Parts: sequence; C-alpha cells; structure tokens
Amino acid sequence: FEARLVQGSILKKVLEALKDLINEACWDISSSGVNLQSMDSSHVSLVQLTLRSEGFDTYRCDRNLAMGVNLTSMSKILKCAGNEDIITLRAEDDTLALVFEAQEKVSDYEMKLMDLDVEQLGIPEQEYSCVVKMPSGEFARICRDLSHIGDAVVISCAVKFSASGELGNGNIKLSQTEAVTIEMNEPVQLTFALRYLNFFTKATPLSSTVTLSMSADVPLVVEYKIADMGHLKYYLAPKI
Amino acid sequence: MFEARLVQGSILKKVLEALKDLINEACWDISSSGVNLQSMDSSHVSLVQLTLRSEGFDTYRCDRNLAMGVNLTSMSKILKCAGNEDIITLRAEDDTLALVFEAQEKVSDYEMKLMDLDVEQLGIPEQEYSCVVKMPSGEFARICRDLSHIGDAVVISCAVKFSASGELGNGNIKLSQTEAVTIEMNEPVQLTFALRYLNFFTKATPLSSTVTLSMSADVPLVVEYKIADMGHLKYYLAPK
Amino acid sequence: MFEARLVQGSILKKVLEALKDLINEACWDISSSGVNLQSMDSSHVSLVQLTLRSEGFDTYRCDRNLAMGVNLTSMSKILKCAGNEDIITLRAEDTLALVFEANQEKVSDYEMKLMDLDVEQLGIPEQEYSCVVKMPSGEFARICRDLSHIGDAVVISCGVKFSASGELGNGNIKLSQTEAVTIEMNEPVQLTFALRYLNFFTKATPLSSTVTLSMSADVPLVVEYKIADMGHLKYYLAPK
Ligand SMILES: O=C(O)CC[C@H](NC(=O)c1cccc2ccccc12)C(=O)Nc1ccccc1Oc1ccccc1
Ligand SMILES: O=C(O)CC[C@H](NC(=O)c1cccc2ccccc12)C(=O)Nc1ccccc1Oc1ccccc1
Ligand SMILES: O=C(O)CC[C@H](NC(=O)c1cccc2ccccc12)C(=O)Nc1ccccc1Oc1ccccc1
Ligand SMILES: O=C(O)CC[C@H](NC(=O)c1cccc2ccccc12)C(=O)Nc1ccccc1Oc1ccccc1
Ligand SMILES: O=C(O)CC[C@H](NC(=O)c1cccc2ccccc12)C(=O)Nc1ccccc1Oc1ccccc1
Ligand SMILES: O=C(O)CC[C@H](NC(=O)c1cccc2ccccc12)C(=O)Nc1ccccc1Oc1ccccc1
Ligand SMILES: [Cl-]
Ligand SMILES: [Cl-]
Ligand SMILES: [Cl-]
Ligand SMILES: [Cl-]
Ligand SMILES: [Cl-]
Ligand SMILES: [Cl-]
Repeated sequence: FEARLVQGSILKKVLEALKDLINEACWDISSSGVNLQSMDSSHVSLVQLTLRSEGFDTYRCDRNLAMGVNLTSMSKILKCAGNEDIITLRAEDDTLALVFEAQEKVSDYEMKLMDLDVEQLGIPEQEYSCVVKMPSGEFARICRDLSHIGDAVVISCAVKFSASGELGNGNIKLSQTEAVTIEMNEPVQLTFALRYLNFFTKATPLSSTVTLSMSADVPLVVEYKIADMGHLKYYLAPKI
Repeated sequence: MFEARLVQGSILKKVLEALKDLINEACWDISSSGVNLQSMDSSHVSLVQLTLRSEGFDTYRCDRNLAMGVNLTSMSKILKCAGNEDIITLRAEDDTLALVFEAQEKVSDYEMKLMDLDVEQLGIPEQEYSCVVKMPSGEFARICRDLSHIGDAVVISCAVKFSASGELGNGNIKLSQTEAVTIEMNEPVQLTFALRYLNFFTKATPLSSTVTLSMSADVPLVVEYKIADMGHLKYYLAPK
Repeated sequence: MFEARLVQGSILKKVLEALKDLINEACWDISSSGVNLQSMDSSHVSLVQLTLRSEGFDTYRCDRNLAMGVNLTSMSKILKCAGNEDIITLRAEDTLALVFEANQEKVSDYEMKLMDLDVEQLGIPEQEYSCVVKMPSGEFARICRDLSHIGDAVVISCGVKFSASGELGNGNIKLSQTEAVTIEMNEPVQLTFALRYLNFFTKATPLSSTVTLSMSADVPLVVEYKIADMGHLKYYLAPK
C-alpha cells in the first residue's frame, strides 16, 4: 500500500475533523480507496470517511489493510506538515508511515499502529423528509452561537434552529435562496446534542457547503464533500 | 410596548462588553427619552452610567416606562450571537426582553428572562474638576495596562503624569498638551486610583477614539466615552 | 554613568524576550566597547552569550566599567511596556533606568532594582567545527517545535537530518543544501540534543531571519543569531 496525495492539506483537515470526536478508528485501506468508519465512545454518532483512489495521485494497494490508527497520534504527526506539503502514505503488510515534501525540506514520520478489528456496518442511503444545503460557515456559527444558549438544538423544516436554556432561548430562521437550498417531502422536527454538532463542524475547512438530512426514522446526516475525492458523513441520533 | 431598532448594532455589542467585567446585573431605565442605566460594582467603589438617547436609535417606541432588571452576564452571552454588522432590535412588553439580529436571509430572535432589580437612580449633577484631560482612548488603555504590570495603583497628576510603584520597581508616563491631548487645568491635582477598576473601564475603548478624564480631590474621578450620535458611557471611581 | 540610546528599541524587546525563558538573571558587562552578557541556565547545561557593540547604538556613553546584576524577569516585564517603534534608552548612575520615547507623544520612565550578581566572563575561543549549517531561523524553529511533539531529544547529523523518536513513533527531517540553506561539512557529526533547550534558543528567532548551527563532537553545540549592526546572540548547548 502507498498513496501519494498532492495537496496534503486535505489529509490534515480530515484528521483535524476526526480527532475531537473519536480517538481511534479502523482505517480500511482497499483497492477502491481509503474508507473509514467509527463511532464515538458513547455511540451517539458515527463518522464515515471516504477518500477514493482516483482523487489520489499514484495510489497502489496489494492487500486489504484493517489499520488501527490512533487518531490523536496521527493528528499530532499530521501537524508537522505545512499546508502545501505533498503527503504520501506507505504501509506494508503493523506500523504506518507518512511522508511530507515541498522541494527542499522532506520529512518521514512513522506511526506505530494498533490492533483495532471491528468490522464495518453496511450503511445504505435512507430517505429523508427534509434536506438542507447551506454554507458550512453559516452552519458552524449557528451551532456555536446556540450552544451558548442551551445544550440541545431543535431543527425544523417549513428551516429553523432553536435552543432553550437557563438565560432564555433563541432561534435562527433560514430561508431558501453561497446558496441555501431546502428539499422537503414532509415537515420534520428533531432535537440534537450541540456537543456533537460542534464536533462535526470541525470539518468546515474541507468544504464551503454542508448538507443536513433529517428524518424521524433515521439519524441526522451532516455531510461535507471532500471535493474530487470523497466526503465526511456524520450521523447523529436524536435526544429523547 | 418598548421597541428600539439600532442599525449600528455593534454599539450594543460593545456596550455589553464594556459592562460585563464590572457589573453582573443592572436596572435598565427605559423611557421615551431613551435608555438610561446606572449600576455600581459589587464592592461599591465604582459607578457606571450609560446613556443612549432615543433620537440616536433608528426607531424608538416606549408606550409605558420600564425598569428592566437585566442579568448582564446573560445579555452579554446573547449579544455575542450577533454579527458586527447585524441590525439589532430590542423589544419588550408590559417580564422578559427580546433581541433581534438581522444579518440578509438569516434572522435570529433571542429571548432573555428579566429579574427583579429595581433601584431608583440617583441624580448625578455636573461637578467642577481641578483638572480635565482629553486623550486618545487607546493610549489611555495602553498606559493603564502597562502600569498594572508594575503595581496595583496609579497616581495621576497635572501640571499630566501617570505613576505606578511596586515590588518590581517604579514607572511613570508623561503626556504633554497638544488624536490630540488636552488639559484644562484650573488647579494642580494629584490622586491615586485602583488600576483594577480603570482596566475594567477601558473595556469601553472600542466605543470611541477619545476618552475624557475629570479629576478633583473632592469628587470621584470620571472616565467618559462618548457613544457617537447617541450618548455616553461614564465611569466614576473613588480614589485612595 | 552609563547611557545607551537605541532608536530601534525593539531590538531590546526581542533580546530580552529571547533570554527570559532560559535565564532569570545575568550579569551584564558594560564597558566602552559595549554590552556583553554571559549567563548559564540553572542546570548548567547551556550558556547564552550576548554582544551589543557601542557603535551599534545611536549614542553610547560609558564613564566607568559596570557589572550590572539584572533580574531578567523584571527587565522583560518592563520592556513589554515599550512599543515596538519606541526609542529605548538604558541608563545607570543601585538601579537601572529604562526610557521609552514614542515622535515623543508619550514618554515613559521605568526604574528597576539591581542585584548582587557578578561572575567573571570566560574566554570562549573560536573553536573549529565539523559541520556548520546556516538556514532560515523560522524553519529551524519549526523543525524543533515539530519534533518536540514526537520526542524529547533531536538527533542532528550531517545533506543534514534532524531525528526524533518517541512513544508515538519516529520522525526524520532532511534539508538539502539549496533564504538559503548552506551546509559546510568537514566530517560527518551526529550529536543528540535536548529539544527543551533548543526551543528556548528559538525564542530569539525574531532577531535574525537566519540562524547558524555549528557542531563538533568535542564542543557544545553553537546556535547563533546575528543582531544586524550590533552583534549576536550565541546559545551554547551540551549534547547527551
Ligand atoms: O444595579 C445594581 O447593580 C444592583 C443594585 C446595586 N446596589 C449596590 O451596589 C449597593 C447595595 C447595598 C448598599 C450599597 C451602598 C452603597 C453603594 C451601593 C450599595 C447598585 O448598583 N445600586 C445603585 C445603582 C445606581 C446608583 C446607586 C446605587 O446604589 C445606591 C443607592 C442609594 C444610595 C447610594 C447608593
Ligand atoms: O466603603 C463602602 O462600601 C462605601 C463606598 C462609597 N460610599 C457610597 O457609595 C455611599 C455610601 C452611603 C451613602 C451614599 C449616598 C450617595 C452616594 C454614595 C453613598 C463609594 O465609594 N461610592 C462611590 C464610588 C464611586 C462613584 C460613586 C460613588 O457613590 C455614588 C454612587 C451613586 C451616585 C452618586 C455617588
Ligand atoms: O466634605 C464635604 O462635604 C465635601 C467633600 C466630600 N467628598 C468626598 O467624600 C469624596 C472625595 C473624593 C472622592 C470621592 C469618591 C466617592 C465618594 C466621595 C468622595 C463630600 O462629602 N462629598 C459629597 C458631599 C455630598 C454629596 C456627595 C458627595 O460626594 C460625591 C459627589 C459626587 C459623586 C459621588 C460622591
Ligand atoms: O548569571 C547567572 O545567571 C548566575 C551565575 C551563573 N552561575 C552558574 O550557573 C553556576 C553556579 C554555580 C556552579 C556552577 C558550575 C558549573 C556551571 C555553572 C555554575 C552563571 O551564569 N555563571 C557563568 C556565567 C558565564 C560564564 C561562566 C559561568 O559559570 C562558570 C564560572 C566559572 C567556571 C565555570 C562556569
Ligand atoms: O553540572 C554538570 O554536570 C554540567 C555542567 C557543565 N560543566 C561546566 O560548566 C564546568 C564544570 C567544571 C569546570 C568548568 C570549567 C570551565 C567551564 C565549564 C566548567 C556544562 O555542561 N557546561 C556547559 C554547557 C554548555 C555550554 C557551555 C558549558 O560550559 C562552559 C561554560 C562557560 C564557558 C565555557 C564553557
Ligand atoms: O573528547 C575528548 O576526550 C576531548 C574533548 C573534550 N570535550 C568536552 O569535554 C565536551 C564535549 C562536548 C560538549 C561539552 C560541553 C560542555 C563542556 C565540555 C564538553 C574536552 O576536554 N574539552 C575541553 C577541554 C578543556 C576545556 C574545555 C573543554 O570543553 C569545552 C570546550 C569549549 C567550550 C565549552 C567546553
Ligand atoms: Cl474512541
Ligand atoms: Cl461522494
Ligand atoms: Cl454586580
Ligand atoms: Cl451626551
Ligand atoms: Cl537563572
Ligand atoms: Cl559579530
């Protein structure tokens, strides 16, 4: 296995987008590309990462890795790369290696791996009654702001975000028009932990838009396109 | 119904930031002439007095007169959910206060519970000051911050000199009459102030480029920031 | 009486900012030739040497030779009250006087207590080194910062390579000859150094865009930042 990613900035932001939510994950390296699946230690949320082999320059993959990366350690290592370095990931077939370029400085770190083995669930495309596409910056400020009002945001479509706390309560209305796009089939209303929404927004540097997909029968989806390569999907169950 | 609309709502942002590290609560006197606040810090050595005239709002409504008990900690948290460009509107009926932030298709409505904090305002007349100094606000801020790294107290004197003395050594800053610097000085005067409260005061620096210091051995010092077109923030502090 | 006036007073700001975290005190050697400082950290594993020549000052008056014992923690704290554009004057008849001149709008006078600290400087002669690396200061700071999250110690070797090993894994950074990188290698050396002191040394990075590492196996590591027109800051550090 070896994958050379010009524009390692992506790999950097990916790790930044994961490390606050989960401490380790099985990286499932494959011929189709890098795909990751993991839940936070409370099992309220699931993140799925997809970097497809076409978005990497080079890319090669003899066998199927079930790499157990310590996501803390990987993010630490990944902070030693400048935003412009060319990151490469080589892993033979129990420790992963990483390489940063430029072209005058060049750095080789090598990360001890870990024995994580849980298989991946098969997660298919559900049907959502309300689907919202909006600027990701806007969405991050809404979760940041409301989280100084209360612990939980109520999301509604007819789209409105509401939080209720000790000092009072607030709500932000957003209307269809970066653009804001609402796709309803049915009115929908669910409450979520702002704690985890504020983890999810750490992916904001990966895309200017975000997409929210709500239904009463499935977890919320919060997804960031890693353009020309894949996506970061966050799944979040509601509160009861 | 009271309802005030302020297009330049960052003023409100700045006013709460100028109050919150000094006082936790306050009675906002709402009348048809505008908003008037006066409140003292928990240790009774300083008084701050805010004036926002109705004509200085873009829109003013005040059917009945109000005395709003406000948790300034709560109100400041709310007001940080507003962007610096948001148009802010305050509204209340004849028990809670409503705030509205207008971005142009995002619109936020927060609701704050009031409290029973009613204390009739004192009449504070104009006094006569042995020395009166008009300086750039930022310089006043820098001086107080500098000297507080030297000692706990500042000695101010005119003929203007700011002096501090501590375990480290001593220091003093001389400003000369000429933003401009202006010393109406009908009298030499030298007094001593707690830099802790001055440094609270300078949190109103954003509200104006200039600050006016009025001193006299017979009356509290007055630190005054004009809120252009709308009123002032006046901080009164007792010496020794 | 001693009186050195520096129009680029920011040089004093950066110099003190570069010493404060390594040493808390030092004897300053004031003579007609200028300012000479030689101090060791309390662990006695590193030595810092400061040269500021008289011709590098705007005025330099030395009526009598001095050995000022200075509390470097006090003098840093005072120098933070200087603005980076200020003219800074040090003066000593006991006590040390610092004058900050803003031109001139504000004029600041600070006074510091001296202390009894007088060791005699020692003759460090121009040693001969096996490898001399001149590079961007900022890059050297980044390498040391980066590697210090991997391990406690960096292994430097002469191309030139920085290595560090720890609980996470391992890392190598290689800079080839090419601000420029020039490696003047006389025989390959390989010494291990505590990253904790190298990160102290790099606090001087604002004084020069270029740093110079010099290594032999028989002598301490030398890390030199020139102070344009005045002299240098030499950090010296023993291996393991
Ligand atoms: O607004 C708030 O923060 C809550 C209420 C608060 N009260 C005290 O601080 C306080 C409590 C108990 C004894 C005192 C004795 C001396 C000074 C202050 C106090 C306050 O500010 N009063 C106040 C606000 C504005 C003008 C004057 C104020 O007090 C008065 C009232 C009457 C005559 C002297 C002073
Ligand atoms: O040691 C302690 O706790 C007392 C602290 C002290 N005394 C009083 O406030 C006080 C005690 C008893 C009756 C009053 C009647 C009227 C006014 C004040 C008092 C003090 O510093 N005030 C103060 C400090 C700074 C700016 C103004 C101040 O007063 C005010 C407050 C409001 C409007 C006019 C003046
Ligand atoms: O002895 C005399 O009658 C006159 C001189 C004396 N001044 C002070 O005590 C004094 C000096 C310096 C700073 C302070 C800070 C806080 C409180 C008092 C002082 C006095 O009583 N003032 C006075 C008399 C009657 C009504 C209020 C008074 O104070 C004021 C006036 C304005 C606003 C706050 C308080
Ligand atoms: O200036 C300050 O910060 C305090 C004074 C300080 N002394 C020590 O560190 C220190 C104290 C006690 C035993 C030691 C034993 C070994 C190494 C250091 C010390 C200092 O810098 N000495 C110094 C400054 C410059 C050139 C040499 C220095 O030491 C000497 C002196 C003579 C021969 C070897 C070394
Ligand atoms: O205490 C421990 O075990 C380590 C302390 C150690 N030794 C001495 O300073 C020492 C011990 C006994 C006699 C001396 C005679 C002359 C000079 C030094 C010594 C050390 O590391 N110095 C050092 C580390 C880094 C850069 C320079 C160093 O020395 C200096 C200091 C001043 C000028 C020249 C070189
Ligand atoms: O390897 C052999 O056997 C011969 C060479 C040997 N080197 C060291 O001790 C040594 C190696 C590496 C770092 C240090 C750091 C601090 C102190 C000593 C060392 C030696 O005697 N030097 C020496 C002889 C006489 C006076 C001082 C000496 O050190 C120096 C020399 C220059 C400036 C500081 C100290
Ligand atoms: Cl975990
Ligand atoms: Cl996709
Ligand atoms: Cl209070
Ligand atoms: Cl006014
Ligand atoms: Cl020390
Ligand atoms: Cl030199």
